[PDB]
Amino acid sequence: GRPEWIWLALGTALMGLGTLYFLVKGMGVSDPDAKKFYAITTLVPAIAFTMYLSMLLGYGLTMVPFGGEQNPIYWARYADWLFTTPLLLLDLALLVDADQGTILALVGADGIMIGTGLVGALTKVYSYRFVWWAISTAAMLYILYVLFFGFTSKAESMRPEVASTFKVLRNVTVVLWSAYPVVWLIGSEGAGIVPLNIETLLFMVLDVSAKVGFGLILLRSRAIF
Amino acid sequence: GRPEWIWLALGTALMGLGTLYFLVKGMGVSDPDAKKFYAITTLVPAIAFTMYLSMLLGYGLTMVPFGGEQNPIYWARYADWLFTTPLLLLDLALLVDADQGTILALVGADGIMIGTGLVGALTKVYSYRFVWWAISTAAMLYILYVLFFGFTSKAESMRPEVASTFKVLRNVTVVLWSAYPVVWLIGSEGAGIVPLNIETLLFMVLDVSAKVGFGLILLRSRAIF
Amino acid sequence: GRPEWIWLALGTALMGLGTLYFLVKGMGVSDPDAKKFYAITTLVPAIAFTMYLSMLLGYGLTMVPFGGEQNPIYWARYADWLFTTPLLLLDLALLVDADQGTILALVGADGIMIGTGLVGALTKVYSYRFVWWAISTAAMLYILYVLFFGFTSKAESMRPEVASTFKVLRNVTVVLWSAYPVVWLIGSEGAGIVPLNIETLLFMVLDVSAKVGFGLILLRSRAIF
Ligand SMILES: *C\C=C(C)/C=C/C=C(C)/C=C/C1=C(C)CCCC1(C)C
Ligand SMILES: *C\C=C(C)/C=C/C=C(C)/C=C/C1=C(C)CCCC1(C)C
Ligand SMILES: *C\C=C(C)/C=C/C=C(C)/C=C/C1=C(C)CCCC1(C)C
Repeated sequence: GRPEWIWLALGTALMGLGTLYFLVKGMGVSDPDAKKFYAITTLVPAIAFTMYLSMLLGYGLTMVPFGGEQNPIYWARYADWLFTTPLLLLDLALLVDADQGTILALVGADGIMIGTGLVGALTKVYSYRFVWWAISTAAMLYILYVLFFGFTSKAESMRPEVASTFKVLRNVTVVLWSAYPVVWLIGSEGAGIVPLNIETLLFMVLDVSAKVGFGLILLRSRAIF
Repeated sequence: GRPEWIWLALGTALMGLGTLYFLVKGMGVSDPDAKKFYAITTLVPAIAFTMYLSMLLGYGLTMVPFGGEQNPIYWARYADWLFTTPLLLLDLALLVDADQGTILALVGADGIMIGTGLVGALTKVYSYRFVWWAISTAAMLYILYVLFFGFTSKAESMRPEVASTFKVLRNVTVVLWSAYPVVWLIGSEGAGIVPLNIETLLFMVLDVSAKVGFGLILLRSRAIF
Repeated sequence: GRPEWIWLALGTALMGLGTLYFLVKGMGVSDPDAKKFYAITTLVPAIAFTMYLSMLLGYGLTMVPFGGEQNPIYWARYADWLFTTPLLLLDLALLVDADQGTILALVGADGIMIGTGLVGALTKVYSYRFVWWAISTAAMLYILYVLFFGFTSKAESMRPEVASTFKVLRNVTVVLWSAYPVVWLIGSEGAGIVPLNIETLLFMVLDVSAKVGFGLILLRSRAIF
């Protein structure tokens, strides 16, 4: 890895600045609900920072042999999404006021979506790498389903400021989230159609949007109170 | 690994079907307690599926050198039991209505039972592999103890449908769970007395029973409401 | 690793005895709050035991090449602190009666402090190992901050036996905790100024104090009721 260094260093900067902003922002917050939202939201980019730094400094990169090649796989991406997506799922669940049962379904389904997708990236048998991608995406579909059809109805029985803020975020996650299994598939980890430099650029845009952008939408609203 | 492939492929099928059944089953459930039970219970085999698939497709298998040999160790078994046994512990705890303190003891003890048992499997010094087995089983004994003597009394102060369903499950876990440290010890991971093909068959029967069977007993009862 | 074996074997003994004491001690406890305190507190050394044993028996030791050398890094230390420090953070939070938001901040910050510090230990580029140490310590400072200025005020609105016991423990963690990034820096994992034998002795004293000592202070008080 070298050409994409710029993308990784750029993602390390943004996530870093993204954490600083939220920390400084939530400093004056007294409301225990809002205070929880800033807690969950600030932690997402903080983790993303460390994981992006590990990729830039070289750590988060590995080499997996599939096909007639040793392929550079950035695993820190999976280590990032493992703790990051569940927290993003909690923001949405606190907002909408979800059941302890549905949250456990989602966190349980999310862990499977990431780990299973990680197994795909490390799989040395090219073909197989696609089975796990299939299992990983099936689980994402299940998540975006209850997040769209379950949470929405759940947000409707709440204050309009909350109801709407959720609508924005709902669309934002459904659209962003479903980009990963598409970027992955065409990127170097799957059916190579796009080079690593681009794949890395693409994931960099989704990560910043999903982690920092989502945070802005949410934290800068009154829906968190 | 090859001869046992049939056992792994059979366990991948059952766990897979086991997840589909519970998902489709709990679909009509409205009760937030039952809905939590289906949440916890459905997730157990789902994880088991992925872990069993990883073993079949080759991933979940490693080679550990102990003795005058490089020994095939299926680690995905430990990765499975790590998230699976705590969830099974939560089903029993929700049912019986346990204290947040005892649950933390059990989950804390369970994590130690699996990780410690994993350390045993990966230990390159043959002798040592038995110390960890001893520490892993001591922790299982501690778990089956409060699960038998602590939870039972706890179930007694509840509706008889719940009290009884717990009794069934209680026996089912105490008996099933204590089979693992026995199968392990005689299997290839320990004092080789049984071949890998059998060890794998045995764990396959315990896993299906513990994950799917237990689920059936529980989900098909009214005790979950 | 060999000369320090005595330190590791001594830490394995103490942690082991430390677990036995608390188990036997909390056996008569009926109070659900105290029962939670013994639950959280007993589990800290139990984990520490297994991790210290893994280091003695050889498992928890790795070799990382940085500089003109292959350096012996005991990673089981990080695997220990990963589950151990969050639990110690929960003791303090239950005692003081903290918000679910602040606890998530602390556990989230703590995980980053350990993992980030682990990345440092495994980093093959000598220089970099210091960036992660910096990120790991920044996160510890953030933790000792709210643990000192946030929790204290929180303890003040409680029974004096609790208020005071917290004061003792507060100082004990702030002082002990800030010794690790200092021992690390001068030890073999960082700017080698002290040999492994000493580094290991030092961490052995902090671990016993933080895990067992802290437990004694806390469990032998009435503040846990
Ligand atoms: C960092 C924030 C978010 C929302 C990241 C989400 C990541 C995913 C939803 C990943 C999805 C994947 C799928 C569906 C299948 C292939 C493997 C992936 C992990 C890339
Ligand atoms: C998947 C469901 C269950 C109930 C699996 C449980 C697994 C165990 C109880 C494992 C026990 C072990 C012991 C006691 C000691 C050796 C190592 C094992 C992990 C096999
Ligand atoms: C086992 C109990 C405690 C309190 C252990 C705590 C460990 C730390 C606070 C570690 C701190 C580190 C820092 C701050 C930076 C370098 C890496 C360390 C993990 C050693």
